[PDB]
Amino acid sequence: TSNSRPYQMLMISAKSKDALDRMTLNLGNHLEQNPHVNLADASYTLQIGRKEFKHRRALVCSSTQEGIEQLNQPDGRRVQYANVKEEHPKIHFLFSGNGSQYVNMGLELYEQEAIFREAMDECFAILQSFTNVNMKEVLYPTTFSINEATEKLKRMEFSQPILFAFEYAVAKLLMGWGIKPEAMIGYSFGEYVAACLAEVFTLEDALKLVVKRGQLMSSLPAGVMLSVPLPEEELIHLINSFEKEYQHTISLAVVNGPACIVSGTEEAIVDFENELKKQRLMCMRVTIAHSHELDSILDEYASYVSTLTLREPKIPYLSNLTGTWIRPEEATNPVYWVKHMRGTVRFSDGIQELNRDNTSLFIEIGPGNDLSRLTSRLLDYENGNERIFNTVRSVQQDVSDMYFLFSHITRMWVTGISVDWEQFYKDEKRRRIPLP
Repeated sequence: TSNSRPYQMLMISAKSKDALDRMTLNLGNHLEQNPHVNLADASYTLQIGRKEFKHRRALVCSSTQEGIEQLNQPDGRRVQYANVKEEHPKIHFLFSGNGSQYVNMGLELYEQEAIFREAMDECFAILQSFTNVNMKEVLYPTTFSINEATEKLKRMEFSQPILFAFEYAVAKLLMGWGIKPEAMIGYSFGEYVAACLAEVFTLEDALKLVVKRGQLMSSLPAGVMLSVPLPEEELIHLINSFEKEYQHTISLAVVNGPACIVSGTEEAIVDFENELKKQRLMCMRVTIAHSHELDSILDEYASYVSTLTLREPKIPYLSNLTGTWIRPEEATNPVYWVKHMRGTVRFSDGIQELNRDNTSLFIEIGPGNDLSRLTSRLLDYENGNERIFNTVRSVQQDVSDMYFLFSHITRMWVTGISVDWEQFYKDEKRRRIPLP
């Protein structure tokens, strides 16, 4: 209980950069001079009940020696620094869509963080109760080999509710640390998690809904998705001509600003790729849908959604169908959910609405490097990175999950996002100690 987390964030703030840098160097020297100081107590002393000033520096370490090395170089790029100009920034959660999930994603958070673990275990209990499947064995295998869990995570009736649960739990972890969204937006499937957090549906009904969505989609052959670097109005013209010249349908699946994603069967997409080649246009497959291929399951989906309870949102969020704020009467209409399945995802429109306040800050919930890069570019071509913060590493990134999360929380905090340290320390026994 006096034990602490395996990573520690050190927070320092001051009324000028000069004072901040002197304090940073003083703290480094103090830790070098007393190398047995309790690092968790030092971290706690710098956070708990503390006034936060506008020049801020923060870093992550896992040992006193690592903290010393960083503090001795205050302007080193391992360390985060910013001068807060907006003290109460708008915080937006951005929910990742399907496609980047992997076995054991978030494992260190499941192991270490009570808030996260509790949210995940609630989801696993609800899923087991109505599906009779233990989905924890797939996400965090303790009897299956990773090989077998990976194969089972490829089935949509598993991957969709698992991603949903994971993103829900990440969001509850941040909210449980006092990081609350002023507004939200999902990329495609991510809208379902936004809606649950806005209390459009209960966690139980959301989990039933996404299991049903996954089950229905499992009956569909995989099609293909294709990125085309032209704006919406141009894709509309290309698709219209294509459908009249070939005997195939192409759906405009996603609008991402100056580029769009289209989708269809392999046959349709190969013909479309041929037409693009005739027009000497770039394209690239990006298959991971939102298309004509869903039409045969929509009636059944509509019927199911009609059985759930839908309520008006309590946190505002963007609609992927309309590209603007969801209306109360839209969220509560079962037909909205059916249309959302079939319809174009107006992602760039939603991001443009949020970016009307160009000091707003975005936290990506769930894994997805491509989505983070796209969003950054839509916020600001040179400097969008400074306003987006991630939560989960990509499958191939060999980095600790808690390290990755805390690296981004240190960035959030220096940029002006407050953390409820009382909740952060709710399961530890810490003491304030003397510091320079």
